[PDB]
Amino acid sequence: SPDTSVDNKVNFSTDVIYQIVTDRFADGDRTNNPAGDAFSGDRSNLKLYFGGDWQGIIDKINDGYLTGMGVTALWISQPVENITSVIKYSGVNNTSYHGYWARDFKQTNDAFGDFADFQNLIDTAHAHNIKVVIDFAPNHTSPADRDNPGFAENGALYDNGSLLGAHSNDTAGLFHHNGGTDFSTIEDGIYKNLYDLADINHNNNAMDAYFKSAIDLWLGMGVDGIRFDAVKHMPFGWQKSFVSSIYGGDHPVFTFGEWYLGADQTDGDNIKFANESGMNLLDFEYAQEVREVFRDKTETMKDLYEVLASTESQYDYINNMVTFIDNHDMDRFQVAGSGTRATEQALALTLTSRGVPAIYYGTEQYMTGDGDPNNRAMMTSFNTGTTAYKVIQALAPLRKSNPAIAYGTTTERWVNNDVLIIERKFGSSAALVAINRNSSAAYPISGLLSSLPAGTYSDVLNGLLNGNSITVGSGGATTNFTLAAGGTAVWQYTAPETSPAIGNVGPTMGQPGNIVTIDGRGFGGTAGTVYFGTTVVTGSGIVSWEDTQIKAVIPKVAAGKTGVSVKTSSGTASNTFKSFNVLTGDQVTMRFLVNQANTNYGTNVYLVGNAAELGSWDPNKAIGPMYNQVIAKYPSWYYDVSVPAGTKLDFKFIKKGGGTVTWEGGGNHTYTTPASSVGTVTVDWQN
Ligand SMILES: [Ca+2]
Ligand SMILES: [Ca+2]
Repeated sequence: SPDTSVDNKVNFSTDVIYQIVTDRFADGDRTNNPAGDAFSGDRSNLKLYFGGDWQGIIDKINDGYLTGMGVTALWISQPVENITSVIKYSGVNNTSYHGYWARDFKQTNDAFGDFADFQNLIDTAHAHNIKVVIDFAPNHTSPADRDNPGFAENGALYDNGSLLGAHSNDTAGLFHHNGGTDFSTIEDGIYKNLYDLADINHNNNAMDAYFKSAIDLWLGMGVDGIRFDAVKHMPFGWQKSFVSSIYGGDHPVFTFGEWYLGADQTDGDNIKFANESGMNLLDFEYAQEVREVFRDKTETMKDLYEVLASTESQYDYINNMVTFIDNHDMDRFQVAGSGTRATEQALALTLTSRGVPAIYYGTEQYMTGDGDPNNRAMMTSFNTGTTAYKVIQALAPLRKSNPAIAYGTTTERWVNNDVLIIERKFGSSAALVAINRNSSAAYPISGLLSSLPAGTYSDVLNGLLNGNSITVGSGGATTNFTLAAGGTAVWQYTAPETSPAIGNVGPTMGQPGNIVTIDGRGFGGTAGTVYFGTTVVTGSGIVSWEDTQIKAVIPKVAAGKTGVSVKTSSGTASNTFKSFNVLTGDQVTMRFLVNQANTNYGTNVYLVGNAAELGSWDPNKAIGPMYNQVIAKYPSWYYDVSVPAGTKLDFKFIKKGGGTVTWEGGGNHTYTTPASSVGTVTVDWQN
């Protein structure tokens, strides 16, 4: 019922995610272990199955390891049936232990368990107030060789046990046949194969229907979240259409993808994805920077806040960024032979910072290992006594109890090369966090100011990371203190809120009729009003209303970005959740093709149209730069776009380059979209 409930599938910023590589966590059932060349009994080959399964996860929930840590969500390997063949990559036998080589998206990987096992995991987690997130990888099936049907399992796709097709002799046209990508461009990485993985053709409506059917199965079993694999390698438009159908369905859930960024790197396409796909993202800008600051010491605390400020400017849904200090695709945070304070401080920052914190299994056991697959070693121990375990145990529950932590703004109160003091603020609640990364020097903190009410505040960590108590004056001035070497402390104030405050709205995108979840404080007990822009939602439009959460039906309002606000029963107004994307209606994915659109170097073709999904005639929101190498060749251009179903579209193409915009001549192109199917529309550039 409240915002913090395990029942809240759609919003995760009050949660702490624990990321499990299922095969490498705990073998709770040896009877489902693979055997022979596919299994590593002595764990000498990290590319074979070790035997970790869902029973193992269930066991660590029941025996208190996970629950005692204070984690409230598990993010697990893709649960679906994978290939069972052993593949000799680079002189070494490899398996599907990682779950990414699907063969049937409607069946389980029997190494992990059967469907009853999976239901048991869902129910056991939910009973313990833990949400479950699954990897889902609709980009591809499994390895295939163009010139050898006998390689691996030839990327074969089954549908509840019956053959849909394989990569060789792909008679139903389920796969792309453009070779492998060189990752040179996003287009190249989308419509060519990811390494040798048979690449799903989502412009084939058989595949659109198949994957919508598949995900509904898993959501019907009670899955609370989806982590999409390889979002950079599928069309933006197909994924936007895909998640909109989830949001319009019976089980809206939290979704996020992995779009990798290196250290010191920003990517505009990454930002557009997170802001406009309807899907959120792992926060690699955060992750890489925190590693630079604490692990490698290659950036200062001043650099750190600069990144926090810039992400704030870049991303529209800041409370949805999934933060972390490492994961399955990075070198382990802990460097072997190094101290543990770096880990403990990085964890404390992540747990108290904006977004959705995710912790990679074994981080709290200081597990080491550089590169794949060394970063995916078996869980080394279940010792509940490590400092890192205790850090998580102390801080993770604050995400549930202190709305400033879960939802609040972020403010810099103090900075030095080695010292950062951050303040979170939401309504009357606040949290103040101080970190000194220097293990050899303490720092006097003088003249520090805070939004904390006057009083004495003890460290939530109780000095575990050498923190201290503080005294706050009636003007907000913090009495001078010394922040100890390696110091980390958290001071907090939680108040009863009298004025309505919106902390998050999920999903961030929806067509009229979708049910959205509005989380926060001070909504009151009796139903008030919800607003999309100035459009009122009342009575039957209100699904439910309590003080920390409202569920509302998206009204028939004009499509486009708008602000969501509320008004209590006594007429008190709230803040606004900005940039909610109202869709025109149910979506389909449409491939747009334009022919004979020649351009000069530096000029690209874009798509614009009257629908909001087509940028509403705004050349600055034109869709593109369009693609012109793989699916179709220059001077033809193409793009796959999420557009309203059963709807007449008016559109034109434009050429943009060097600050000048040239529009197509003649009248608008017109096209009425399919009612439910993906489709293709092909037109000629009008001179
Ligand atoms: Ca097992
Ligand atoms: Ca692809």
